[PDB]
Amino acid sequence: LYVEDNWNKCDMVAIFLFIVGVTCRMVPSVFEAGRTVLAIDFMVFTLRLIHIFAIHKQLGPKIIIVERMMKDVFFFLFFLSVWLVAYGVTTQALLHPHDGRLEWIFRRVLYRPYLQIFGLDEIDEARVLYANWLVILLLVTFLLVTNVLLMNLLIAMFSY
Amino acid sequence: EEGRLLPAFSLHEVSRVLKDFLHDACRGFYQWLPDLSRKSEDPWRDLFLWAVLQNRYEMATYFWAMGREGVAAALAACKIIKEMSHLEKEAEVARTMREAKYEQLALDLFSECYSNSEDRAFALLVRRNHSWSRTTCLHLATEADAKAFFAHDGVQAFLTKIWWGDMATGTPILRLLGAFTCPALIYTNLISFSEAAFLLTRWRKFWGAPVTVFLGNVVMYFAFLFLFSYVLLVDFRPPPQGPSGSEVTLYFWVFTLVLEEIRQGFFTDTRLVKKFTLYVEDNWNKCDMVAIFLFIVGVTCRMVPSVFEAGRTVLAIDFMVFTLRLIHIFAIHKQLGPKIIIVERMMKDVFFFLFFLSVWLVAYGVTTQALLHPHDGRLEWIFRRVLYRPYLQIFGLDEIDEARVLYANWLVILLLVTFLLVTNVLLMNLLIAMFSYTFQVVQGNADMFWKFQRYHLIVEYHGRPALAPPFILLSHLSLVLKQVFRPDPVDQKIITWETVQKENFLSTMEKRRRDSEEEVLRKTAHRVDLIAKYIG
Amino acid sequence: RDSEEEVLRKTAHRVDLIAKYIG
Repeated sequence: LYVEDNWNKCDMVAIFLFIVGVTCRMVPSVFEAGRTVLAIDFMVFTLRLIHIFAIHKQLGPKIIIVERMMKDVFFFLFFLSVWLVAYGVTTQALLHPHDGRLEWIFRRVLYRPYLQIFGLDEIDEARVLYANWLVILLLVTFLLVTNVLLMNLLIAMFSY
Repeated sequence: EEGRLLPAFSLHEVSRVLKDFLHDACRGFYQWLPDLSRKSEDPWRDLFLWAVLQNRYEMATYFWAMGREGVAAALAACKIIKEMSHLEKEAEVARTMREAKYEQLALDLFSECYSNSEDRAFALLVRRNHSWSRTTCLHLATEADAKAFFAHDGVQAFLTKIWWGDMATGTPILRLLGAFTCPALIYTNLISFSEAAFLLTRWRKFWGAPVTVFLGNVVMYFAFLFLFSYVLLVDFRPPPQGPSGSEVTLYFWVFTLVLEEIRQGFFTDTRLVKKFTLYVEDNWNKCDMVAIFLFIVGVTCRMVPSVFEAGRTVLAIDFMVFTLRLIHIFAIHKQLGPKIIIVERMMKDVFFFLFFLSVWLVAYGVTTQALLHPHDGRLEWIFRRVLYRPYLQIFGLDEIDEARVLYANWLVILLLVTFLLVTNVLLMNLLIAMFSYTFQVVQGNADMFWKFQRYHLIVEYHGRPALAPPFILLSHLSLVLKQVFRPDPVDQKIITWETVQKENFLSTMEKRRRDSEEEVLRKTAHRVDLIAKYIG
Repeated sequence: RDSEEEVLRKTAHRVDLIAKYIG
């Protein structure tokens, strides 16, 4: 019966996070990680706060519809990730064939598509030709196919 | 008149032109003429042809009615009809011919027989047709491209039963993944298995099912994409030997892949040109051909040290091609399919959209530049700026800032605003309008084309040889070595069952027509007319 | 002529005349 409801399950995860965070007091050496866990648990309680919202007449429908469409977000992970990794990795190879430290390359190649989602400092040094124009075209087609389309289909399904 | 080198034409030309319409479907017809005195082997089919050719619809309908083995006819006929559309003289005569809709008859018959004893329905669907010169119904549907027929649920039922082959069962997506992860788990009863050598047979039935080989090969190819990418990233090394070791390691398997592709494309064949057109038909095989061409031309990088850079760029292009190829696996899923089909359908408007944005950008920026400056010492820098600005504008002034610090600026503002609205707001609102139009009205076509590609991939991977790509080389060797070394009552019962079902169907349709309300009105009108007459 | 409303009206006139002739 208790396992049935999802909200009680979220409460169980929250209290588990609280318990494992309480170890921060137990361990002085790893206090930082314990604090991070406690922040995670705080975020869990924040998510738990939402359960009260749908109770209202006007708020209810919106909440239910958002939760129903909330399944497509884990799906949308696929195409954007594929296009981003394809694009950036290929451009990097053209830009350079060998990096002295993997780390900095990791930071740049991670930030760019991550940055791209939110909308070149490392890139600027490299720029100052054949590779750039194809990157432009792939950027444009990507822009259209994910942002324009997979959102138009999503609002279509949301109205449905 | 072309073959020779009371109307003159004889059955020779009839059989010739029929073989022309359908190559292997109706080739054995009328086997240079026979003695006319002899009666035909099966008249009803001949007369059905005679009618459908002359486009006498109701006649052909009845001619089918009293004809056995109906469903294959109700397909071949529609094939011939749709074929005889581009060779139509009168557009008016072409429209009614295009209004044949013979496929609906086959659909109704197959639905009827599927309703009862599907174990017989599937057997029929794969039963060879003596009447139609020993051909398979599915091949007929292909030659006819009767997509709607495939959209029948019983079709999908048969496909799904095949899709897991002998193993069948519910086959949970997760449970199957886990069972495949642990080879020991196979022997246990995690999922249902239909009815040491016994364990060998069970493992064979496990890895023989279509989904299994499909998942295995797609996973291996995807991981090979990943490893090839890594090789391109840092392992694309100078002409020392170890470097080339990475290249040969990543390239020999690619050669094995192209060998497997040729095997799938050429020996899936009457003539070599036939199989060539078969391979050229599918777009995905065309993308594979472009990919392997890119791989070959990139392999020249190893050949030329001086131009290694360009070769590396080409290899990156080929990597991107393989990335695009990876998408083909996505639409297979139920939920993913429709979205993929709709996106591909709308993917045509993107090359169109090239027009307006480009025109507005070149107009705006070039004009502003002229106002900004009348002469540039170097074209290059001007090229970089004037290219980056509208390119930059699409993605959302450093050179511009120096120029700024008045009459030209405000008109640039207004043109920027109207451009913003007309492309970004409008040509996207119209695009989402057309996208909803697709995903609703052409949603039927989307589901149809999706199930179509589903059937295609299913039957294709059925023919996937029983081996991994490495051993597939040994499989081809075994096949070449084998090459160098080298009932009726049941069928009658099934045909009779089909005939009974057809008779029941037609009787039911006529009975439904009898109780039609308009017929009731007309009959009551005739009755009241007669009654008023008898009254006076 | 074959319009369904016209059919209804004609049948109504006919049944009126028939009921009249009956009585």
